[PDB]
Amino acid sequence: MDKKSARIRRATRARRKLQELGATRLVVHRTPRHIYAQVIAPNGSEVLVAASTVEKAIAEQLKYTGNKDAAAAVGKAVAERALEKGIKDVSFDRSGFQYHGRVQALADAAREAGLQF
Amino acid sequence: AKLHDYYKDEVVKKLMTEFNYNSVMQVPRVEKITLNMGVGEAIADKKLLDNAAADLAAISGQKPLITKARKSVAGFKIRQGYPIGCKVTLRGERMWEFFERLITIAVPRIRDFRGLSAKSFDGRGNYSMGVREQIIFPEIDYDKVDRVRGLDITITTTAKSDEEGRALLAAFDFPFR
Amino acid sequence: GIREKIKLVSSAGTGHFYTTTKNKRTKPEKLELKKFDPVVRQHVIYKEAKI
Amino acid sequence: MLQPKRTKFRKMHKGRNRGLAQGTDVSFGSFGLKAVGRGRLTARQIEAARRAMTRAVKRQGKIWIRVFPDKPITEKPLAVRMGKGKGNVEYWVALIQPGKVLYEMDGVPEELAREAFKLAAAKLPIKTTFVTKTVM
Amino acid sequence: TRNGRDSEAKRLGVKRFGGESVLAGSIIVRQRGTKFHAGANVGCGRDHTLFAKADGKVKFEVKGPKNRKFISIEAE
RNA sequence: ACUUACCAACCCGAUGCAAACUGCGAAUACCGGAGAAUGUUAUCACGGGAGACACACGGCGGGUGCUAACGUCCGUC
RNA sequence: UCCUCCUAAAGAGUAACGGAGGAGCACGAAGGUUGGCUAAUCCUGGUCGGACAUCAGGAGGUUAGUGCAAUGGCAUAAGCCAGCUUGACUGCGAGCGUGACGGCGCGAGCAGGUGCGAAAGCAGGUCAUAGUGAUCCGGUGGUUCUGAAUGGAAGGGCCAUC
RNA sequence: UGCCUGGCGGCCGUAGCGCGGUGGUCCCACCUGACCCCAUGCCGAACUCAGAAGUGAAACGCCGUAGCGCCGAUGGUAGUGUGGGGUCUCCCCAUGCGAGAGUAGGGAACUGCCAGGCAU
Ligand SMILES: [Mg+2]
Ligand SMILES: [Mg+2]
Ligand SMILES: [Mg+2]
Ligand SMILES: [Mg+2]
Ligand SMILES: [Mg+2]
Ligand SMILES: [Mg+2]
Ligand SMILES: [Mg+2]
Ligand SMILES: [Mg+2]
Ligand SMILES: [Mg+2]
Ligand SMILES: [Mg+2]
Ligand SMILES: [Mg+2]
Ligand SMILES: [Mg+2]
Ligand SMILES: [Mg+2]
Ligand SMILES: [Mg+2]
Ligand SMILES: [Mg+2]
Ligand SMILES: [Mg+2]
Ligand SMILES: [Mg+2]
Ligand SMILES: [Mg+2]
Ligand SMILES: [Mg+2]
Ligand SMILES: [Mg+2]
Ligand SMILES: [Mg+2]
Ligand SMILES: [Mg+2]
Repeated sequence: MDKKSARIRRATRARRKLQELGATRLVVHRTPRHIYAQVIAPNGSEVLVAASTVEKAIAEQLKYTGNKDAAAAVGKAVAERALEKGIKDVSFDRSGFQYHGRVQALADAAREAGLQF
Repeated sequence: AKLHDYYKDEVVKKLMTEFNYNSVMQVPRVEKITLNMGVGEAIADKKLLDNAAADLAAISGQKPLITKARKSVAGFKIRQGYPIGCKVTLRGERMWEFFERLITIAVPRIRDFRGLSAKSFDGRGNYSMGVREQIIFPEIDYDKVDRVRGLDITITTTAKSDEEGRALLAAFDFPFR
Repeated sequence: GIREKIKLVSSAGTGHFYTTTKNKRTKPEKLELKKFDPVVRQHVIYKEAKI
Repeated sequence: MLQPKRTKFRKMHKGRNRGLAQGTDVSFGSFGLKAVGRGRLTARQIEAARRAMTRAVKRQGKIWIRVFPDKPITEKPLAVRMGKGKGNVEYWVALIQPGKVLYEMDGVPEELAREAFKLAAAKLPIKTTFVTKTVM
Repeated sequence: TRNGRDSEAKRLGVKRFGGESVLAGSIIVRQRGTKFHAGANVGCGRDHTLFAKADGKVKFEVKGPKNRKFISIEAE
């Protein structure tokens, strides 16, 4: 299995469970250069809020978009953006990535900024 | 690391003009070097495996994985999960350091050496060879060896063909016919 | 057939016990497991003894 | 004499023999012998008929047998009462439905094939008829 | 050697069909494996019994890339 | 090491067979909702009284037997 | 006696000295959870090494695997590994299935307490379906019950277990 | 609004495979480095971290293409409920239902949310 098909397999179980639970998930996507965060509604097809390093307002304050400091910036931003829209309780979907390093920097910052999970 | 430099500084260049590749990312690369010992008779003397393992460890410079019987087969009287060999997968710095030791001094110390075969390619650019005696590696202390023992070498490549795989080794001055 | 009944006894003062089985050949030592003691209403260490 | 070399199971329900045949065209040879009636062909019958048609052509040309006796038939012997287990397998039949091409042939003149198939048909317990290859 | 044996029938099968209104907890199908899978408001027991987790109507569907069978429960 | 008019699995093309085969699949039957007409409640519950638990043939679908039996065993009328 | 398949007529059930097999156990991990992983078979190359051991690539795509019969499941694996572990928890249970009955099964949720996980969550044994013996009598431990004038005790009850 | 890309879903092969072509500013990918976080029953392959010298070779995406997969009528055929009938191991008639395979043919998916790059 190639890296990607392998990760999607790694992600399927947790997503079905969250789907079953009807949870609003904070979905993360990581790349060597960029990291992305999306709060998606239980229907699985609507993005309520989002943040990432490909948007200039965020990458502008960052040294390198593909590291842990950046991950902390993205996480903090989704949280804020999300809280301002009344969104508070979500579930973390690490999307087949280890709960670690960058993903965990993003998660920790998102919690820091009041997002509940 | 010296032979990784020689790959970059010298080999890439040679193969690009040899096969007229459009992208340098087509030039064949040594991907990994895998050493193996089919021990096989550790089933009677478990210690034969330990000494094979330690032979590889000292040859490769990294802890060997000991490989189990994938499948019982009554012909060699082996049950599934029986330890029956040991292996080491070399990459990066270690593979290159070994690759040189192999060419620069191990292989030359084969008895009445006349070169290695150039037809031992699998049909997709990967090369395989055996050594009969592990004492050709100077990491093995001739006085201490419990026993002379042999060893598989396979050089896995990103060449798609044997013609390409051969140019890659040839460019390192790999000894052939 | 060879598998014998044993009782795990509460390490608290209570005389509460769980009952289970054991292969005494392959596993000669004393089975020891945290379990819930309904008399002190807490999880406590339980230790094999004879049935 | 035809027989399955091995089978999953030794014995078989009686079952029934309704329907029209599959394999109703001459698909290999030039001529065919076709069942018009319904019934069971035993391995010995199939053999007797194969011999007859093969004498008739002096082992010239080529012959195909489209049927295969894969149904085991059991029987209870004399002086045994009912029950006490299903009988023992004694022989093998092919189930025949109207329309099955039984044998095919080619490499001989039509006149000789009709004769050979005539001799063979006299060995069979079901009425048959002579058929020919057809474009489409 | 000798035959002559069989086991008691286990009465597996669908207990409530499409459209049927059931109370939560009601067994909808007894099965040996997951021929049917648990969908929304339907649970899977240890013997792969599918049961209602909510009051409502039984609903069979076919879903996903493997064309699998799912039983769910619709509020009514 | 080389070869023989021998046998040859797998694979490709063509042709059939299966109660314990299915990449297909009815008619019916069965479960559930709603509605009219009809039907001496034909329904369910509790309670008083039982009898019965040797079945037969015929039709259809089958196992067994020989698609034998006024045979034998189930299903259904 | 029990389990699996067919007969069994596309819901359940359905007989014969009908056709085929299996159970009367195993496991403190082969249980729980988190995290990860992915077979068979064939072709080519490779010391000893052979049709078949272990190594590499390619085809293949679950035909493998599942402690064990068969059938149905299984990739989000139910298959395979490791870390931490004892939910193989105690009290209950809306609502159901299956039984003439005795019974047997499935079960979300509630209270207490626990393991694993960052968290959502998962765990009341094992992919599921065999692996079993009513009552009586008696043994062992526990006990706010009983205790033949009264206080005890014996014996009885109740709970656990043999 | 238009093209391009990434993410998350709907749908579950008319949607897949193959063959040919094609893309790197952006995105994606390979990639670079690895003491360290973290990892390998061996291996920085994978997981992971710090990056940006190189390349779209592979992968991925897009466009093309009926070798295959897939979908697929009409008509006939098979079966079958009810009623009737025959030469009753099997069939026929009336009525209703009506496959499977094959044939013609279709087919190189369709679609929503958010974000990024480019252009008018
Ligand atoms: Mg009554
Ligand atoms: Mg009686
Ligand atoms: Mg009777
Ligand atoms: Mg009767
Ligand atoms: Mg009679
Ligand atoms: Mg049935
Ligand atoms: Mg029926
Ligand atoms: Mg297991
Ligand atoms: Mg997991
Ligand atoms: Mg070989
Ligand atoms: Mg915790
Ligand atoms: Mg006493
Ligand atoms: Mg007294
Ligand atoms: Mg007294
Ligand atoms: Mg890398
Ligand atoms: Mg390319
Ligand atoms: Mg066309
Ligand atoms: Mg129609
Ligand atoms: Mg249809
Ligand atoms: Mg059709
Ligand atoms: Mg078709
Ligand atoms: Mg936009």
